[PDB]
Amino acid sequence: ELVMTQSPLSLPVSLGDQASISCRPSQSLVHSNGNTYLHWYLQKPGQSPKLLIYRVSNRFSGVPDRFSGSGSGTAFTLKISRVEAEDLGVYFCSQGTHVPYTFGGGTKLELKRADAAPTVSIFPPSSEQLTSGGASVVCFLNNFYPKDINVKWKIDGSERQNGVLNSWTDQDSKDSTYSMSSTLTLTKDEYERHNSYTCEATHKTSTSPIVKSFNRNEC
Amino acid sequence: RVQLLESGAELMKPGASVQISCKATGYTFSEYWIEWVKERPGHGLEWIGEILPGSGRTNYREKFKGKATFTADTSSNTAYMQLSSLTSEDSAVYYCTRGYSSMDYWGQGTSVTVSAAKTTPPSVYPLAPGCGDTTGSSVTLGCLVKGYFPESVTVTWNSGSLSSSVHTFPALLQSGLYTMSSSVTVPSSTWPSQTVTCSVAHPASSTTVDKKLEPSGPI
Ligand SMILES: C[C@@H](NC(NCC(O)O)Nc1ccc(CN)cc1)c1ccccc1
Repeated sequence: ELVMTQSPLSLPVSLGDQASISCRPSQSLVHSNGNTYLHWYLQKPGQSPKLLIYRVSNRFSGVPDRFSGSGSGTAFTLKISRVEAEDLGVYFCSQGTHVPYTFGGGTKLELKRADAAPTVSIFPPSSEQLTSGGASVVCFLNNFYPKDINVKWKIDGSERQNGVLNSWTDQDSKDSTYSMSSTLTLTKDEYERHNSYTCEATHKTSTSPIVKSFNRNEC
Repeated sequence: RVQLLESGAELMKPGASVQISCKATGYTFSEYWIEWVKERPGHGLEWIGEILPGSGRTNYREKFKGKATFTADTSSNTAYMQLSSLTSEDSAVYYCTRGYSSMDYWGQGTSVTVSAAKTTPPSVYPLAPGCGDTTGSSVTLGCLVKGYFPESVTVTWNSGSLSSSVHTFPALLQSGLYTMSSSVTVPSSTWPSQTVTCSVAHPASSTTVDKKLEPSGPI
């Protein structure tokens, strides 16, 4: 059905900056009635989406003037002539022309700051936990920027994908930074079969991972 | 003022049916479609369907036919969505929205969590350096707050340590159970010289667990 491709998935801006979000629907959105049901929403964290612009270019009541939309055929743009704090969130285009109504994947409008590398901290399973037959290895990757980060776990130098649960905070209100934990969960027995436990963070600020590591036998 | 008031959070056994309500006030209810939309982390906004109260005209997103049922009572001004055969894939926030040409007003959303689990207080595991390291000038500590149900929990560090040095990692639902963590960073001039404690409130089990952070091994 109607795929709505929004780029970019992430728009860092400084407040006051202009912002442009593209929405490329996979077909024209002109209804038989001649209207074009291309709309734009914002959802802020903790909140429900809200309509911003309906039928390509009309601003829904109460929507700030700095918001305008344009486009036609398969290219539609939301524009925020000057990004203000209140405008931060996930913007979604949407076509209401064809059933089923669809939405773009979202564009997260957030604050741009200087690239920052993660402070990586790795912790072995606690004795409290191991006592119960579980073993969670935790890696905090704190206060980095941009949001994009890739974390690789290695157990004795071989990558481990399974067991890994990653959780990002949302953008820090104070430093515009992101954090994430990555938890590698094993049985005590899996855990106890190996020595070298490595959390590797790949991020923009680095042409090679931040590697954080422990050996079970030194811990 | 157009308001759509949804029913409260649902905790549902797999296989159960839930019926979400949506109370529409501020306008003429049988004049507008009510849309139902699904939002599930990492799945953007997925339309489920619509119903036109009074006329019972519905549209359903294809793969929701057989799963979602919409009903609307023009007398109560309430629309309802039933979802039957609940599985972990249906764990999401559901929205009703007023629809006509866009989805111009949304409900606050209804969160549905599917889970077999009994109310489980979290196991709380300290995350402190060990492994024979020397601390830098700052030390990152944490608590891994594992296997609870339901949401949510509150991690608080020495009561007022969100000074702010704290990262709370949103909880992730994994096999009907939750795990979150929380990091804190303090100068090592302060730790372990002084007491750092994570206090983990799990209201839903009338459970609070304080865990003193101590070196997990030689430092
Ligand atoms: C009035 C509205 N009709 C309608 N359903 C009719 C039906 O399928 O039986 N609902 C509808 C359409 C789009 C949206 C949008 N984002 C919300 C509700 C509509 C009709 C014709 C063109 C465009 C919109």
